[PDB]
Parts: sequence; C-alpha cells; structure tokens
Amino acid sequence: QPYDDSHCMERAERLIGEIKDMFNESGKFCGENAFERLVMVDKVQRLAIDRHFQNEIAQALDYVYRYWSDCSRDLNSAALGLRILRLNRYPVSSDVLRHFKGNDGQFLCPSAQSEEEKIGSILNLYRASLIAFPEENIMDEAKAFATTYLNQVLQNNNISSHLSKEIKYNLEYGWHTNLPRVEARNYMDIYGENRSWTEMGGNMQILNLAKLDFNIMQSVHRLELESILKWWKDSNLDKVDFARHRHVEYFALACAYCIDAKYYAYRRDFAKLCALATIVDDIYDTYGTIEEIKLFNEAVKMWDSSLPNSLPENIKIAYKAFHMAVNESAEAAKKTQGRDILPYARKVWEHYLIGLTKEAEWLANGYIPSLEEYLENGAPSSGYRVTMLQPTLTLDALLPDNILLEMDYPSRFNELLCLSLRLKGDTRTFELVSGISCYIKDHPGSSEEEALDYLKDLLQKRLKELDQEYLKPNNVPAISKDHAYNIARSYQLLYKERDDIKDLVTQILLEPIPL
Repeated sequence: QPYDDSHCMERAERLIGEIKDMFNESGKFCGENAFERLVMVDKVQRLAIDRHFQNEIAQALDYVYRYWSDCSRDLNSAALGLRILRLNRYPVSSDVLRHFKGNDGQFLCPSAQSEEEKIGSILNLYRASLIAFPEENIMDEAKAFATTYLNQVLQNNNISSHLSKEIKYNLEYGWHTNLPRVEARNYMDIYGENRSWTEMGGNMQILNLAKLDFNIMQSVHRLELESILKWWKDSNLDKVDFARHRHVEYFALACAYCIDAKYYAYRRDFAKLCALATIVDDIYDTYGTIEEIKLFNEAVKMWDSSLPNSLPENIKIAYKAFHMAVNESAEAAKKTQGRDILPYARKVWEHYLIGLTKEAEWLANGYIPSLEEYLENGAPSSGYRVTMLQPTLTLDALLPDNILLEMDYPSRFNELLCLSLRLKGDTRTFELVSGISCYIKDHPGSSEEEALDYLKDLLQKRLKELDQEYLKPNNVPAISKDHAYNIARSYQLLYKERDDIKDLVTQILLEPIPL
C-alpha cells in the first residue's frame, strides 16, 4: 500500500482491541455488575473515543437497562445511569432521582462516602439534571441543589487540583454550550492528573487511547483545514472585505463532534455553507441595495451561475462562491444519498432568503412584527437549516424524503433546533426588529429587562423540548440527528465563547495533547 499506518495508529488499534477485551470480560463475569460496565462506558464516552466501541457499549447499556433497578442503588449511580441511558435513547425516567431526595431540597449520598466521593456523586447529579425534559421538576431541583453544593465546595479549598478542575469545567460548560471533543480534551487532564485514577485497572490504556485518537484525528483535521484555506483564497472571498475570517472557527466546531476521516465532506461543507450563510446574511442585512437583494433572489430562484456583471464586486464574488459551494455539496450528497438532492437543497436556500428578505422588508418599512411572527420567520431566517441540511446529507446515512420531513423542515426537531439558535442569539448582552423589541411591541410598557427575562426563560423551555424531541425514537438515523443536534450545540458554545473562540480552535485543531 502507498501509505502505511503510523505508529500512533498501530498503538491506538492495539489499545482498542484490549479495551474491547475488557468490555467482553465484564460481560462474561458471572454476576450482577451493571455499575462496573456503566463506569467503563462512562470513561470512553467522556473521552469521546466511544465511536470505536459501539457494539460493546450497546451490550453494556442493554445490560445496565435490564438491571436498572439494581444499578441505581445510590445517588451517584442513579444520576450516572440516568444521564447515559437517556443520552443513548433508553426510556428511563427522572423519577429515579426521587429515591434520594430528602427535605429542604437536599439530595442524599451514602453516609460512608469520603468527601471526595460525595462531590463525585453530586457532579454526576449535576450532570444528569442538565438533560431535562419538560415537566421534570425533580431535574430543576437536582440542578439547583448541586449548583449550590458544588459552589460551596470551591469556596472552601480542601480539595485536590484535579477534582477542583472537574467542578469548574462541569459548572462552566454544562451540556448545551458544549461538544464531545471539548469534554474529551478536558477529561484527558481531569483523569490524567488523578494518580489513583491512572493507577487503577485499564484506566491508563483508556486514557492513552483517548490521547492517541485525539492527536491522530486532529492531524487529519489539520490536513483538511488546508483545503478549506485554499477555497477561501481561490474563491476570492479573502477580498470580500465585508467578509470575516470565521471559516476556521466553524471548521473547528464541526471537528469537535464529526470525527471520522470518511466524513470530510460534512466537515468541509459545514464550514463553507456556514461562512457563506454568514456572508449572505451580512449582504441582506447591511451592505446591498434592495435592487441587489432582488437580483440575488432572482439568481437563486433561477440558479444562475453568476450575478449581473454590473453588481458591486463584493456581492458578485459572494454569489459565485455561494453557487459553487452549494453545487459541490449536493454532488457530495448524491454519492451517499443515491439521488439528486440539488433540487431539495435549492428549496432550502430559497426558504432562507425568503426569510432574510422579509426581515429586510420590515426594517425598510418601519414594520415591527409581533413576537410570534418574528420567531416563526426567525426559524428559516436564523440560518440554522441551511448550515445543517446539506452537510448532514453527505453523511453515510440515507435520509429518504419521507424521513427527512422528520428531521428537516417542517419537523418539530428542526423547529426546536432553529428556535435554540434564534433565542440564544436574541439573548446576548454583546436593531428595530429583534426578540426584545417585538416583545416590547407585543407588551406595551414592558421594560427592556422584562423582555430579556422572558426570552431567556423561553429558551430554557425550548431547550428542554428540544432535548425530549432529540432523544425521542423515530425511523431517523441517529447519526444524522446527532450532527444536527451538535450543530445547535456548537452555536450555543460559539455564543458563550464570543461573550475565547481562539482557544477552542487551538485545542481542537492546532495543539496536540502530550502523552
């Protein structure tokens, strides 16, 4: 073969084999060991090496679910199993947390736990409470108790460096403003700095596999980044001026959950269509005559390869790049989807421009819509769906039109995905038509603060609906739904970072982890 496996790859493939053996061993164990298998799933999942053990994890969680009433004997294991089983789409209930709920909103650890073990139990409680479904008030109580408790722990020191780091990480990132490889990069340090953890069982093999896989795949992604930089140069977007160097940030976001080398079309197309979507938004919003907006819309509806050779050079090159990127992505998607998807794809972009055009009309006409009208048009206009559909269609999971209507527009999943992006953006303390203003118009005399609180709360509620819908089973390939969901998470994380994203680019793309 022209290219050999690198020595890191060989070491990783050997470690994968040994860890599969550990998974099969605990399965052969004559006896109930649901927690032990749960704890092993936990480690390889937090370290985001779980894609190498899909059969071994499925067998372990099937066994954990079967023995679930056995496994959930204390606060720690109930909270851990609740989060992991739920995130993997088993029908488990937050009621399991009631067995440990006492008075004054306090939750109960076994009394023989060391202080460090108590903190570990509460962290798993905190981590579980973040995956809340609508009407699970036990989750809000769990989150509130664990927050107050974990903050008190930090106030007093008395705790080790690695455990202290674990609290701060978990409190700062939560679940929604977070991504798998972000968590994995943090747990390489949280586990690796824990002497007792590294000394136990096969933990060191698991950690080294995670470091190896991180460094291996980062170098694949750093290679792919080159091709993206060439596209920026070739397309002349480097001269757009009104453009912004953010195609690298978007690429890194995608890398922090779409990992495998075969999914380079997904990674590439998310970074391009998302940077394009940002460019097109700045055109329709800030720079460009209503004439030119109309010509753009006409060009898109006709799918012209080019705009009138009279329009400003900026709008001219942005259109060409747009038309080309979309075409390439659809050709990529024809390979996996085994069908033409350019027609479908074009309708998606049309719906996006229709949405951005309406906001242009409104600002031009002094029209302040009602909040409900704003949010409904805000779904296609946020740009979520045009950064999501085409890249997802290039994955190796067929989304037949029948099933697309369950992930794409007009599905409830897609609608909750868009509202998360829209509501998060419209709640940033970083405009005549906004979430704030439309609300004020809907509620005369409302304070600007009074509007912020209502949209912040509504986002909390929509996120819970989103999660319930995300984890509800259907005939839709999970990997497709996971990518769509992780896009929305990447955007939540992006807004957290903007309000550093550069550190996130460095960790994901540029700097390897010392072994």
